[PDB]
Amino acid sequence: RPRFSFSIAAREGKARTGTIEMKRGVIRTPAFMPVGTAATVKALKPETVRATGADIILGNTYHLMLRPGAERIAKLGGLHSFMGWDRPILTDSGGFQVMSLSSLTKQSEEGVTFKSHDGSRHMLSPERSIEIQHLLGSDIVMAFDEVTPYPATPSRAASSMERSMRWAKRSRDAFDSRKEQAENAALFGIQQGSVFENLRQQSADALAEIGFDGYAVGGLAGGEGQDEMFRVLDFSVPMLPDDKPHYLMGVGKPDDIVGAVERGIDMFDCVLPTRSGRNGQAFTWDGPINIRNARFSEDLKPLDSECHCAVCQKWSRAYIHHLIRAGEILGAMLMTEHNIAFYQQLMQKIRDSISEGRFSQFAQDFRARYFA
Amino acid sequence: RPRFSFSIAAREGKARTGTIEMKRGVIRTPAFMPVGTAATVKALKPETVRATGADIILGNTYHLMLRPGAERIAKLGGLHSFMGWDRPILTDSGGFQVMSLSSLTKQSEEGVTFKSHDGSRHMLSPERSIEIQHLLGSDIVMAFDEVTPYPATPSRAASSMERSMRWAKRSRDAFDSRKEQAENAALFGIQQGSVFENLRQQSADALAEIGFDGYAVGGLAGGEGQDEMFRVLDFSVPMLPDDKPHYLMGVGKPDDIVGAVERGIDMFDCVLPTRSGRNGQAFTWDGPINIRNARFSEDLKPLDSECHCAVCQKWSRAYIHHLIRAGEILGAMLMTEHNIAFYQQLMQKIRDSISEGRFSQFAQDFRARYFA
Ligand SMILES: [Zn+2]
Ligand SMILES: [Zn+2]
Repeated sequence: RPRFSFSIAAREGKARTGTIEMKRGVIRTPAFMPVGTAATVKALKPETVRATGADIILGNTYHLMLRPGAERIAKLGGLHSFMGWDRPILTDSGGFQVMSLSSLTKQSEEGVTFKSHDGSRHMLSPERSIEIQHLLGSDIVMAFDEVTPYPATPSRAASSMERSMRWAKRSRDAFDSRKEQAENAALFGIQQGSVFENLRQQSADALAEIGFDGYAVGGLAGGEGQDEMFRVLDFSVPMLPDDKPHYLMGVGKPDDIVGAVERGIDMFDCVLPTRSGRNGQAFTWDGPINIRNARFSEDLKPLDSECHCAVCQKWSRAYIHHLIRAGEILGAMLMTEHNIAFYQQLMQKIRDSISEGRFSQFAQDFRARYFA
Repeated sequence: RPRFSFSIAAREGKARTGTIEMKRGVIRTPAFMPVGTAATVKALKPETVRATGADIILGNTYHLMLRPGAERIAKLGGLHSFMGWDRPILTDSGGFQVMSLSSLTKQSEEGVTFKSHDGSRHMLSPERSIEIQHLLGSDIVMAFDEVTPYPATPSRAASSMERSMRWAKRSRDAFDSRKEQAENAALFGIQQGSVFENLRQQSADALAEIGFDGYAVGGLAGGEGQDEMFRVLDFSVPMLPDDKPHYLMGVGKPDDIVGAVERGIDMFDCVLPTRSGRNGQAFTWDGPINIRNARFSEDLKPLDSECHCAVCQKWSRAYIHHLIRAGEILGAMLMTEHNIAFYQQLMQKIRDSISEGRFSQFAQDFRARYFA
């Protein structure tokens, strides 16, 4: 396999299905990436993550740089070796969690300094973020950008997008200057601009001029609501280069994924299925359920009637109800495995339906049942 | 397979190795039984418990009767079906945890009434305990006894042992009157008498007159220290019928197990490897380690150099150190799997060494290294 190659096998409207080939493996798109925080997908061995159908996982740079430390992970042989996942890993830049979780935050054109949420002092910059992602041994490296809050005024969205594009060029140059990283990993840029079409366009043009292996739509899933998110995707995704993957960062709920694929998105991540699995929320084709509800206490059916996962093969709603109510670790294990398996089955249905030219019908059928 | 048959294949001094055959499976002795509290061996799927080598698990009646409830479990098809473990299960009587965890405790010759640790009111008696164990679908049912605290005066140890023997007869009669239980499960009696040889003898004689499928040594591992425990086993175990299994309740540390087998014990349980696994304590042939210690932060070796478990095949001390320090669920999963696998490897070495007439040498070699 090559360092990076994205092939599109089939299309339907704006939707695409295909493959990303990388040295560590093939990624089927559209793809869902389970989130590994601190070098673990919560409550799952890597073999179980793979058994659910995942081709790639996401690792959080911020958490890793705090515990166990990026230099330490590099000394120990890299993130893949450390956690026992040998397939591709996409790392985020660390910037988002600096803003959402850290304490200091002195921001500047150079980057950000901050206090860990033991109050030790740390720094991130385009250069240091790219370096940390190298030390982790990331396969897909995210450019370091500045968070644009929602809502944002046009002036502030513009200023922040402009800074992010300067940081995208610095990220590109840092990545390219490190021969081992340039030859073995891929680099994605992040489109900014809040909800403003003109700023989204300027951002896409700047990122395409620099040139990346893939393009994320940043700044969404931050409070805006689905209608607004879809409205922004409607004009934003077509601005990105068609022949590279489009990654919607932090999305999301099953219905958000379906609509985003309808709008040209190829890659997804979110904590939702893992975090909400822990935590009683289980996804089903008839919509989510909360397994803690008393109505499930004697329900012998599996979490979902059709799901092919090992949890649905082997245990009842009644048992999982009991485990989650009792605070048992096995409850978190089982809920997380089922929810990430459900997400992968959703992605497989999306891929097959695009391949077969019946994705619009699938989306309609999916929604009719999920919201019945 | 029969309802119950204990065969002794080989002996060395007081030590024995053999098999218990029951309808749901064969148990190799000496046996270690991982403890399932509330219908789960903490942080492990039943398939993983089996992969470590366990032939039988213990279920805690007290916890089960509170959550999810014994009648509910029976409605749902029994404990085996509910939790997904199809091999034998030994249930305790519930009495111990009434004393250690519950709030009310009004004790009488009839039994005990108590408040749950939501303050709902419950009762246990020989008859109700046997009934609850039936409703759970237990394969090995423990007679309901009275807890003798350590230390105990001779008068109080005698009074309590005498009550326990009256309750042993009531347990026997309750079990025998329920045809389905009598035909499919086994019943063990519990020897009492604190540290007093004469009381231990009276207790053994009373239990043998009633007649049980197996005999537990109760009332130890309660604060007495290893020398005293071994001193009591020295005279107590030979009092029990030789041709039935001898079960030392609540023991214990690897060295306690080796010495107890030297003294004629065939069956063991304890929370130690699971609870202490969570929790940073890992067993090794060179003695226990605490994986949280900073000295392990960059240690690429497995938990134990010889252990054949999947954790030692796949992950380093450094990774598990990180997970436990970070409070990650996967840390509990990995530590628990390794510790229960270590216990099963200990039992296998004990069985093979007795079978080969070299158990005394094994015990000496084991101690020399474990305490080096
Ligand atoms: Zn499932
Ligand atoms: Zn091991």
